Formats: sequence, C-alpha cells, structure tokens
Amino acid sequence: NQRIRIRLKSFDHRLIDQSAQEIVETAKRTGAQVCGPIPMPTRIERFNVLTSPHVNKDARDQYEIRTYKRLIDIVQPTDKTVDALMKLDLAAGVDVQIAL
Amino acid sequence: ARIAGVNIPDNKHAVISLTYIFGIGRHTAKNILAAVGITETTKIRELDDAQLDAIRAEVAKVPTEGDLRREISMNIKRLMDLGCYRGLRHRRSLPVRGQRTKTNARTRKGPRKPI
Amino acid sequence: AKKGMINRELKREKTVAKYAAKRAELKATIANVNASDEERFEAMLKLQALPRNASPVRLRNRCGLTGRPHGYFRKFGLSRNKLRDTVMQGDVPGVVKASW
Amino acid sequence: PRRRVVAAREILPDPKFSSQTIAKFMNHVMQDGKKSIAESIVYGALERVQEKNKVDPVEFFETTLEKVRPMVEVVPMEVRPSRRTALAMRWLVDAAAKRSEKTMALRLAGELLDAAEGKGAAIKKREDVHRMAEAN
Amino acid sequence: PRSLKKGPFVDAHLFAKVEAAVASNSRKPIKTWSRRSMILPDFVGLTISVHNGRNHVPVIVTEHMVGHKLGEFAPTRTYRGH
Amino acid sequence: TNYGTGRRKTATARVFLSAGTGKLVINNRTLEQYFGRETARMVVRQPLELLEATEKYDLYITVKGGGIGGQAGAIRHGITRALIAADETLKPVLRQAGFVTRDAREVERKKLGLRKARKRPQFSKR
RNA sequence: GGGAACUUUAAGGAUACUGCCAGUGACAAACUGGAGGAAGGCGGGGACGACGUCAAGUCAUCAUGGCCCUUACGGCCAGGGCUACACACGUGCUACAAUGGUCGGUACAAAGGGUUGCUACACAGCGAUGUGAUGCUAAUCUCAAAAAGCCGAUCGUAGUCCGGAUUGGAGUCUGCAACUCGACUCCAUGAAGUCGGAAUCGCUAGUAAUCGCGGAUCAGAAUGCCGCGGUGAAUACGUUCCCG
Repeated sequence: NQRIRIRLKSFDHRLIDQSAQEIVETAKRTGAQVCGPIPMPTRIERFNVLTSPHVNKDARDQYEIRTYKRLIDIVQPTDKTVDALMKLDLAAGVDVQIAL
Repeated sequence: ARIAGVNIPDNKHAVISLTYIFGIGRHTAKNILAAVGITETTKIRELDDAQLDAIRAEVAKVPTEGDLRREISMNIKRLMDLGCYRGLRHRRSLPVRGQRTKTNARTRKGPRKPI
Repeated sequence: AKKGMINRELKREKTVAKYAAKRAELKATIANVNASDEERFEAMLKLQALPRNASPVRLRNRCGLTGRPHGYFRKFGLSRNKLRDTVMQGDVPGVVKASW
Repeated sequence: PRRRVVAAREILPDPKFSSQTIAKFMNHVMQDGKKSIAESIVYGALERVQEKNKVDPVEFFETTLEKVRPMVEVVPMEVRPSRRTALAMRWLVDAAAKRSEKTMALRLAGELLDAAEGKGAAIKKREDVHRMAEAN
Repeated sequence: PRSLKKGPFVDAHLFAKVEAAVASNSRKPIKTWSRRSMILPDFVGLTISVHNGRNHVPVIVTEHMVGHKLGEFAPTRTYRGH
Repeated sequence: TNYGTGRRKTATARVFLSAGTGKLVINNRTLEQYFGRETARMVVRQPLELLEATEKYDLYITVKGGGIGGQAGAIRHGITRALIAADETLKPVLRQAGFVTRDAREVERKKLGLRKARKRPQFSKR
C-alpha cells in the first residue's frame, strides 16, 4: 500500500507538462502503475501598476502571474522506482514534492 | 392615553405608541411590554385602566422626559464650564466627534451664512 | 528617498530584530491567565518601557531598489516604478501582461 | 446612426398568455430588473379584471389599449405604430400609481376597468393630447 | 477608548513626578510633553504644564477632570474667525 | 435512459430522461419546491408542452451554478438536448421553437477607468 | 464499498470558409434573403496606439548638465500640523418611501484571500468580542451569512413603524500610545429631506438600472480603486441643428 504522491508546481504550464510527462515515462519504464497527471485548479494573481511617474490614474499596466499544479500517483512501486525518481534531474522553474 | 405626562397615540400598536415618549425607544418599549405581560400588537385604545397603571409603573423606572432633558443639559453644561476640547466645540457650535469642518458640517452649523 | 530615511528604516529594523524575543515573552506573560495580577501589571509596565523602535508598527515598507514609501506590492518588494521597468524587460519570472 | 440602420429588438412573449403586448407592458412596468414584482403586479391586475368580468384578459387588455392608443402625440407631430403602443402603455402606467387602492395590482386593475368604459385618468390624458392637437 | 481590562495609561516619567510631588507637597508645576497620559485621582490639586505644540500651558487639576487625557485641556490650533 | 447537458450563464444542468408518467424532480425536490416564481417553472415546462408529451416522460434533473433564471434556462436546454438524443426527428420542431440554441451572452468584465463594463464617470468641462 | 458514466478541473485539438441554396451589384468589389449548425458574414470582450502636435506632465521614484548650502538648505529627537473653517467648486455615498419599512419561515452564485494566517465546535455576553479547542502550507480545512428573490403577518400615506445626520451615556479591539485624530457594538436622541432652477452627464444588450461578494495597500483604518457574479430593460424616424 506504499503509494508515492508527487506534486508539481510551476509558473510555466509547458514546463510543468513536460516534467510531468517525463516523470510518468520514467515510472512506466520501471513498470509501476501510475494515475494522472491530474491538473489542479490554477491560481491567478493580478496587479495594477501605474505607468506614469507622477499623475495619470487611468494609465496603468495590468500584470498577472499563474501557478500551475499537477498531481501524480504511483501505486505498487517497484524497487527501482524510488531510485530512478531520485536520480531524475531537477529542471529549473518547476518545484517537485514527493510524499510516501 | 396619558403616560409620563404626554399623550401617546391611541390607535397605534402599544410598541409604537410608547416610543412617542422622550427617552423610550423600540427596545425599551418591548422591554416594558414584556415585563408587564401585554402583547406588542395590542392597541392602546383597547387597554384597561389597570394595564395602563401597570405600564406607568414600569415607565417610572426609566428617565423619560424632564429628568432626561435636565441630565443632558447638565452634561453639556459641565463640559462647557470645564473648557475641555469638547466643551469648546459645544461653545462654538461645531462638530464634537472629530468630523471635518472644511465642508459638510451643516447639521451643527445651521443654514449657510453668506459673506 | 533621501539616504537618511533609508538609514532610519535600517536602524528601526535592527531594533525590532534585537527586541523581538523579550517583547514576545512580555506579551505572553501579559496574556497568561495563571500569572498573578501583579505579574501581569509588571509585564505591562515592562512592555511599555521598551524603546519605541522596538515596536513593529513603526516600520514602513520601502522599495528595495530606491526606497520609495508608496506603492509597495509586498510580493515583489519593489515600488511600482521599478516593478514596471523590471517586469517589462523580462527579469521577473512568470509575470506577463494580463488580458481576459 | 448616420449610415447604419439598426434592426428593432425582438422580445419573447410572456410565458402565461404568449402575448407580446403583455410582455411589453410588463417590461414598461418593471423597474431596475425586478421582473418578478412586475409579473406579480400585471398578473394580479389581469386576474382581478377577469374575476370582475368573465372576459379573456388578452382581449380585454388589447381592446382597452386600443381605446387609449393615441393617433398623435401631445405642439402637434405625427407618430408611428410602435410609438402609439409605447405612449399608450406609458400613459396607462402613471394613472394607476396616482390611484388609491392598497396594492399596485389592484390599482392597475381598477385603472384598466375605468379606462375601458371611458372614465379613466389615462382617457383624460388622451383628451388633453387631442384637444391640444386641434390647435394646429 | 482604551480597554478596561488594561487599565488607564500613564507615562512612567509623568507618574513618577506626580508620585514624588504627592509624597512631598511641592506646588511648583510639573512640566510635561505627555499629552496622552490619563488624569488619575492623585493628579487632583497639582499644576501640570502640558505641551501644546509650541508652549507649555498650565492646567490646575480639579476633581472633575479625572478620566480625561492631559491634552484635552491644551488645545493645539489657533482660530479667531474669518 | 437518455441524457442531456444544458448551460446558461454559468449554470449547468444534468438531465436524465426516461419513459414514464410525468414525474419531475430537481435536486431531490419538486418543481414547486425548487422554483418559487412561476415563470421559471413555465420555462422549465416549455419543451414538453410544445410536444404534448408532459405525461409520457420522467425527468431526473440536477443543476449547479447561476441564479433562478439561469438555472431554468439551463434545465430547458438540457431537456431539449435529452429529447433530441432520444428522437432525432424531433430536432426541427425544437429548433423552430428556439430551444436548441445555446445562449452565449455572459457578464462583461469591468474595465480600467470605468465604473462598470460601459458606464463612465461623470464628465465636466470646468 | 465501489464506478470512470455525467458535472468539473486543464492541456492539446476540430469547427465558419460567403461553405451551400435564392436574387442583385457591373460584366466587379460588394449587398440582400434562406437551410444546416452551438455559432453566419468582424459572434462578444481584452491587449496591441503609425508619421506627428502641445518648450503638455514628472529634477519629489530613479539617473543626469548646470547653479546654490556646508557647525547647515546636512543629520538625530519629543510634541504639534498635514484632519483648521464666515465661504465656492469637482467626484461620490445615503435618502425623500407602499414596485416600500419591519418581523417570521425558506432558495439559488462567481471570483479571490488564508501559517507572525483563516478558523469548525463549545462556553460567556443583548452585541462588538473573549476563553478553550479542531482542521488546514489548501479542488482536502476555512473566510462564508450571498443579497435582491419566494411564502405569511403587519404598517395604510403620516415628516410616518420613511430617513439616519447630530448629540448624551456605556463598551470592544488593534496598537508603546486612539486628546488633537481610529474602526466597530449597545441604550437614548431622531436633523435636513416629501423627487430637486437656469443648466448639465452616462449609456445601443446580458448594456443601462438595481443587488450582494472579493482583493491590493495595510497592526488598525474605504462611500475610493481594481475585479466577481445575481436579476435584468427602453429606444434609435434620421443628419437640419450643437461638438470634435
């Protein structure tokens, strides 16, 4: 019943999807059964920034930053699974959390 | 009916009629009616003399008209005599609780005074 | 901002950092029911006897680059003028122009 | 609009009688999106007139609206068929408000009943309109 | 106003000066910038010179002043009319 | 037996249509218990009234999101789609009635510098 | 327990091109109408601002030529002020009520925030709130009650059971500290106001109107600003007139 739960967070959805696909392929190569990746709801933060140095209240730039989240479940892990997942390299811009 | 020296309306519900007395609001009216035992939807004109006396007994337990106006007058006069900041505002007929006076002080000031 | 104002904020931050533990202990003792009323009163006097700059309500968030005291955006630690410039040239990861 | 000519909006018939006249009258009665209150008022008025006289509400309303309907407005000008109904409903609305019944539905039912036989304030308004019209 | 569970607030230096005078009986005014301190029953019978922004205004503390802050008797703005 | 999904102003309705005697239930409630104003109930009932099949079907309906009007419109759309998924030849009549069209109008976003989507603050030359 | 159907979540794709049918323009560009389709002629909205104009705005975000001060025009501190008040103007909020006020019962959202934080639940208080305690680093727990809406009762046109300014008294919380100068709670008080002159403003559809919800700043302090959804209209004959 040793289930490995992997949570991925990123600011770039292409990066997060590539990382999730690589993780899933790495697990399937070893031969475990995997569930996902499952896309969690995205967080969107918005900001209103004045563009003029002194006085133009209606002249603003609107920015946003999104946080994408993926969930992966690994069940019936082979002994090689944990070692391969730990040996997997850390891609920049993606945060990976593993819970046993 | 005459209660506490004033003639409250007779054709209204008791809980609304009792608010015509100075110093008695809706909450106090409901308190008095509950303490006496009279329902709030009963009209004044359909109450008997014993119930009126019972209501008068409860009304006598709170400051209503002359005592309350006297107390408020003394409270303001004490500040004006002491000369604190609130007393000065009362003397000058200006807002007392920190509101702006550059604009919007007409309740305290009265109608606009042309220059 | 003037350099004196920045040094003033630095000094206040250092004082807040220095007096953090004693202030927390004093407030805990104040809020401690089991302590006697005399002990709570003494703790209140001790807390009132601390230097003013020990209190954190006198800290003002300033831009990490210029020291501007208006328009802070806690998330980036930069005032709006520097935030616009740094965002629009690509130095802030994940932030893009928002349209919806 | 200078160059472009815009088509007139098409509104759905009311769910109860499938009458666009009733729907448009309800739209005129409604304020700030309270279509439920407008429906209550209009349907109450129609039920009231129906119980007073056993006549189809749609037929009664259309006959009365035709009676109140002006061929000219107010300084005389000419009007088109749409403006005729618009002004008829407009004048019919106000007199019910100035009436004295306890609810708006009762007030409007009474106003319709009084305008159908010609002793209505909307009828008086139309009389003012046309006695103004013969001036030119 | 300040919570009753905390008690009245008096600045330590002003309280010490008042206590010293009351232990003694000296009648010289006590000069202070502490406009925010609350007037206590011990203050009664003393002259406190409260700063008002540019000057120290003398206040002779009577019984009716108890419960007020010291700054209420030293106004800070000057106005005579338009 | 047959299924339909209706959408109107952020409201989604799942409709399950089978053969029966006119039973109707929305979120484990009667139509009267769910919709207070009768126009919403009439909007819900339009599709079967136009087909004269009110007592020939049983409806199991769930709805989520939106308000009373939006939910009523979504239920009508779902009922129409479920009917079409049962009898394909029924679609022209419902299309003439106008029920198969998905109403795509939605709340317009507030815009920078305006009080609302279109409303603008009061202007003065002086 | 279970299922992978449906809603949804979120990545990748398909679809609309006058494509088909019927007339016109010119023998064109174009224009008119119809079927199918979720959508038909740019389907809706956002971002994106040509060559240039105004010695337009910013030396107080920042940088920078020149000029000026150097026991002071630099630096540190406590208190005060930026909150004043015979007046005038701009932008708003709340009302003048019955399509409403109050009371009782009962429905339906979207988006966003939460670890020096949000807090289930229990006890105490009329209440702001306090104490104990539980889950949550969150599609998991929480802010949270949506409100207008529907049903019933009452009020019956009164300056009122409308309105909620002002003032008296008593409190809670943040904060070293609410006098000048905070927010909120309770009792009492109950102002102007009965729809607003000359004139003037916004808006062409999920718009106007109306109803509630969230966030940035932030110890505390929004009727402002930036967003979110609910209910949901009226009218456009036309280019004389007014503006650019």
